[PDB]
Amino acid sequence: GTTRRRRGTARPGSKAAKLREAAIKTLKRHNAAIKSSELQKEIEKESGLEIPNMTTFMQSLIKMYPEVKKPYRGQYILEGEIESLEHHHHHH
DNA sequence: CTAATAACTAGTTATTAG
DNA sequence: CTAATAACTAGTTATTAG
Repeated sequence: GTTRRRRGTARPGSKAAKLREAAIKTLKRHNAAIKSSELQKEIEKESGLEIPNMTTFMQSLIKMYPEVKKPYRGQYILEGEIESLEHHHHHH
C-alpha cells in the first residue's frame, strides 16, 4: 500500500552452508567440468534439499579452496583431492 | 582499434524488510 | 508475495584517452 516500498538489503548466504557440506562429496565423485544447474541436480540427489545461490556459493567455495575453478559462465570444476590444502603427501 | 569507465542486456537465488 | 539490495559471469554499445 504505502509509499515506503524500498525496505530491503542483503549479505552472502547462511543457508548456503548446506551447499558447502554436500558439494564437497558431490564434486569428489567427479574430476571434470559441470554447469551450475547440472551440479544443482547432482547436489539435490546428494543432499535431498533445496539449492541456494549457485554463483555466490561456488565463488565462496573457490576463494576458500583453490582446487575448485570456474572454466566458463556458470561452469565449474574441482581438481583431485579437495584436502590438498594440507595433503602435501602423494596419493594412497 | 585497444584499454578503462559506465549503462544496459542476459543469467541465478539469498537474505533482509514488511 | 511484494520490494529492494546483494554477489557474481560475460558481452554490446557509447565516451573518454591515446
